[PDB]
Amino acid sequence: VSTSTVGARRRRAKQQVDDEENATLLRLGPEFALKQYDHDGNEHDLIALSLSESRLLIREALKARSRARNGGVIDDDELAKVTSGAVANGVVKKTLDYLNTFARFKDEETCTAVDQLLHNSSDCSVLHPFEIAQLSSLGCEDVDEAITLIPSLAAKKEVNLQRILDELNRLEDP
Amino acid sequence: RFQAYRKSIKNYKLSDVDYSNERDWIVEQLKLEKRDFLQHLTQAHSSVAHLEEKFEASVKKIVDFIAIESFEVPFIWNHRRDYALHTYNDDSNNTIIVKLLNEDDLWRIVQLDLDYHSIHDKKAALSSIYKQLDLDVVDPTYEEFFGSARTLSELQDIDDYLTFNYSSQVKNLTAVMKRKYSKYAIYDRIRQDAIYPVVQSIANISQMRENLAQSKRLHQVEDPIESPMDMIADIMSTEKDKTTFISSEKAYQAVKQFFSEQLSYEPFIRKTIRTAFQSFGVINI
Amino acid sequence: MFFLKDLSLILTLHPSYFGPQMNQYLREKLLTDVEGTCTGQFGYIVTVLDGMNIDVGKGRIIPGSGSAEFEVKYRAVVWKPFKGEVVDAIVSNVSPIGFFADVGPLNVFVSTRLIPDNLVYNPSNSPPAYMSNDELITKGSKVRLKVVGTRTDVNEIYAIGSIKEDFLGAI
Amino acid sequence: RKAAGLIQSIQRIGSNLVNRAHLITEQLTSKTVFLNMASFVYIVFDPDVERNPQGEMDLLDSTRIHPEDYSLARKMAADALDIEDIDDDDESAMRNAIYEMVFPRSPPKDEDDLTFKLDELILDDYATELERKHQLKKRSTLQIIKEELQSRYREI
Repeated sequence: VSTSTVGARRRRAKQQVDDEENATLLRLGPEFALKQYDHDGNEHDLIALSLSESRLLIREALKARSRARNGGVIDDDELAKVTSGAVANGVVKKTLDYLNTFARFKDEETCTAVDQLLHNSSDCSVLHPFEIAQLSSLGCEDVDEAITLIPSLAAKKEVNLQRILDELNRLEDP
Repeated sequence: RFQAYRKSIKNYKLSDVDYSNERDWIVEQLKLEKRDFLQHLTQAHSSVAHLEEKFEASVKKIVDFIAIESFEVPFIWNHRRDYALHTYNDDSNNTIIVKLLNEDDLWRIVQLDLDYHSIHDKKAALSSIYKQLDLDVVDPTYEEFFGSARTLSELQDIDDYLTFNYSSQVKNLTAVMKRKYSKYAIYDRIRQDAIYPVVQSIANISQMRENLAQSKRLHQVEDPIESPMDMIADIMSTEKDKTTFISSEKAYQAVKQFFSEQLSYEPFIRKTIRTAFQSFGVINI
Repeated sequence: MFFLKDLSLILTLHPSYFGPQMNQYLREKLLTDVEGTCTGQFGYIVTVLDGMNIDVGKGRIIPGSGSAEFEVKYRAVVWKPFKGEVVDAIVSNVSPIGFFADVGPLNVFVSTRLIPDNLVYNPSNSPPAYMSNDELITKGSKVRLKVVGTRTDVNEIYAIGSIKEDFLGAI
Repeated sequence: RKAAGLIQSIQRIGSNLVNRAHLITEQLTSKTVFLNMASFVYIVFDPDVERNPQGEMDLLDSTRIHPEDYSLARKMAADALDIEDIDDDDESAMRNAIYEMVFPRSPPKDEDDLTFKLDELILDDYATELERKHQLKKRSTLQIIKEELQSRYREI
């Protein structure tokens, strides 16, 4: 139904192996490529979202819509009930339940610090945004465990993986 | 049919002690289920003494047939129904037949023997776990609740109690590595911390268990000479090196939650609540 | 995995709605028709950012049918699983053929052939579960699984998980 | 699976089964399976083939009486005939006694068949004797045997 900003893609003869979806190989397909275009056609990077960032964004947008619908005058159940559509209500309920029951960072400032650490780091300047989201989401504790769960980080050995993991564990609220 | 029933059952041939325990458990299960039938039979045929004893004997014989001799239900009903009915004579010496069981009861026998064969492995696993614990003093609660253990829920309660009160020992025995977080790590830290003596001083565990089992006061819970906040703060100040807590209120909350966990993992409270709910509970929607 | 995407929708409006409240009505129609839907190409659209300030542009009158056609561009949060990805889950059902878990709106089915052998299914347990000596996974239990395959339907996505590798199973 | 294998073995051996004992002798089954299924499977007896006493097709094979109780059925038949010459171990005489009782060569002068005379036997005495001799509660079994002799496979 909804159409992406990427169009064309007409017939050719060559066939490529970087077309199939694969998280381990970091092949996310054309619609999830590293380079995207906005409504103005300017350069844009793929925007991944960790569960903390996703929860913050969904809560902010939902509460903004709820405030707007009431003339600009917190509960997840009420917030889900704000939306229209029984199937939409169920889907947003399930997403909210997942995010709440696996929220590593429920505070705006903790998520901001985590994003700053995972973005401004010299080692992380090469890290793929999908890798960053996976690291902030799965909450791994060990370099070996992270490498096993994320095969992409195995080839990136120029990363201070263990100390970054310890920093995330520190930032994680016990 | 028996092969299909026993396909999931890896170990079927029980020992003689296990066999007798299975027979007793099956008899008790039938008595619980057929309580109305047994009561009506006893009330109507009150003249005959120990009709239910003959019922237990017949149930034991039927279980013997099905297990040892591998007899299907219709064969038993067509050629061994003499055991299933007790012919007594009244005051007039008229031969009166008493249908103690029906074919549906034989199907119930098969289902119950399968159920006990299933739970036998679980009870053996709990016994092996307890033996691996190798307690210096045999826990009276363990013995008391294991002797009366009939349902797998009670076995799970035993497992929870043993794991909670021997979390360090159980973790060591597991060690005797996937970094799974032990849910009892906080309680182990409390045990290692200097505030654990305060938790002892709240109430004696053995005295609490004796009082609860007796259902009446055998000992009086002695109140410590200083308030919980007083003792917590004093120990925190005198053991700042070892007290992992930050504030006295945090230690107070940790002590309260540890006491709540201790009370929750007590098998007797769970058993009493379960009996009360099963007896007098209601259903609301 | 969650993402931010710039999506576009074609909205057709009947002439009976050609009133002053046309723009707001288009906004709520877009919200009702996009929020919660499931497209195989993108996955699941969960929310639309800035839902009350979306530009709709000028609608074009379809020749011969009167209805106006609007091109609506918006930014939305989208979740889509990928092959070979390890995510958290909550078990929703236990069955002899396998157990069903839930990863947000997606329901994932894991067959016994993708489960470690020591986690023998126990139907006698209450509730029935796939349990081992040190592991017990039942309804409501947190599980860490790796998505192996995804099946595309008309407006649904079916994923298959596995716990047979390391750092998987119960968590 | 077991029924398919059994019917295949029977078909390979021949057109029909001779008697219940052949289910064991011809290696058609094991022991417990045979004991369970013994009374529930039967072969239709025919007085036309009964002419030879050496007939392997036992008449009791067309009854609900278990093969393990064929001797008891023979003893009851001898009890009804009131013939004390035959002892408890002359199985050929018991077979001839059943032959006479169920299919007499001379039809009875009255309308009461020799199987009817089984009603005069007291089942309680025989049950008590069996329980004393070998500790067996078989009074219901004796009743079933008497019923089967009175009518072969009455519809239930």
